[PDB]
Amino acid sequence: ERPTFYRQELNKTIWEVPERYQNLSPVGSGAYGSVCAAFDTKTGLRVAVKKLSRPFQSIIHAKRTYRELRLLKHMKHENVIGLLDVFTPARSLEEFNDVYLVTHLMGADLNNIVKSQKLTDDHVQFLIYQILRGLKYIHSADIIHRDLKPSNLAVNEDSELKILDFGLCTRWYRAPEIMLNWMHYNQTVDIWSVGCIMAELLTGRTLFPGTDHIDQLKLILRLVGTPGAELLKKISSESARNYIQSLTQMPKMNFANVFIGANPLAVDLLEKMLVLDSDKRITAAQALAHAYFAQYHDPDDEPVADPYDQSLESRDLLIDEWKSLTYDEVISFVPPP
Ligand SMILES: C[S@](=O)c1ccc(-c2nc(-c3ccc(F)cc3)c(-c3ccncc3)[nH]2)cc1
Ligand SMILES: CCCCCCCCO[C@@H]1O[C@H](CO)[C@@H](O)[C@H](O)[C@H]1O
Ligand SMILES: CCCCCCCCO[C@@H]1O[C@H](CO)[C@@H](O)[C@H](O)[C@H]1O
Repeated sequence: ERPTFYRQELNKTIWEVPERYQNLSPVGSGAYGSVCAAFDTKTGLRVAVKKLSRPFQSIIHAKRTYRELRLLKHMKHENVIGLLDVFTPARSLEEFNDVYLVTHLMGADLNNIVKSQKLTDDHVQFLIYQILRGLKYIHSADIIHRDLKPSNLAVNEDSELKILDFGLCTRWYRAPEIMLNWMHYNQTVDIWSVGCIMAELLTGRTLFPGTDHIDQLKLILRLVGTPGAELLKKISSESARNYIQSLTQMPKMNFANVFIGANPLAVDLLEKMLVLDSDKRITAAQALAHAYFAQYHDPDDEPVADPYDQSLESRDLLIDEWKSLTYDEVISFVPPP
């Protein structure tokens, strides 16, 4: 049984949606497509509905539409954006051209909730605990976020937090190896970001507000020191090793004299997150077991994902192949409990 759809002009196109979604009100448009807030009469929930723009305009658009859908369908965790619904007005493949995605309405990001204020230690424990819990899940699926920052973090007024992959509402939270276009990366690029987020929550200041790419690097090296010999050993590029070999060696500052007054557990966790050598950074699961999170840690409700086959989305296919693939993802969607 199909729901009854209704047609309505919004953000300069005809939106066509099930009647369960009421009171459509645009929150944003862009090249990606646009979004309305709505009330979902069926669940009683305030929801965001995204209408993809030009989803099947080209191979690249089609490919991306398929990845976005597939990723959304696989993310099922309290601290990660998930899918409430996916729908198309289309009744067959032959007429399939629009894709709408539904999730909880999110009216505020982490910036919007903290507003450059120091938070209490307890409040930072809660926020960070959740980021890390979502990241354990995400990383267990063999995914690296790669651009974790306060704008990619949805936080309601109960400080309940979800990781996003789009700015809801800088380069300051990026791992130094991402800033340096390092060919390889591990999941601890995201742990670096968490450390930057956590420092700023504690202190009320951006940790490394560089004015540009190199000023950013200088600020980082100042806190965490220049590469040691173990780290230099693992540099492939002759130009990167010759650059480093020519730096005046600086020592890693004492984080106790940077985070004056902070809980000593908080300083300890930060020392473990903000190691230059990414092989040396704490992992999410490890950070979740750290004493800093004693009050929130439950080793039995820190769930993992089935690894996520990213090969199916990096194929080189034809428009109408990606579109039928995407159409099957729509048809197969099972609403969550
Ligand atoms: C690339 S651009 O900066 C961009 C901006 C916003 C969004 C954007 N996408 C969504 C959104 C909506 C429904 C979904 F199912 C998935 C994502 C939202 C959203 C979700 C919940 N409440 C408010 C807004 N914002 C996507 C891309
Ligand atoms: C759905 C929210 C879960 C977070 C998973 C985010 C996965 C993001 O994955 C990232 O996407 C970028 C392009 O936007 C790529 O350039 C990066 O290489 C990639 O790591
Ligand atoms: C001058 C500033 C240099 C920044 C040093 C970045 C060190 C990051 O750490 C490196 O991460 C790589 C993945 O990117 C791994 O392959 C390396 O083994 C690891 O040491």
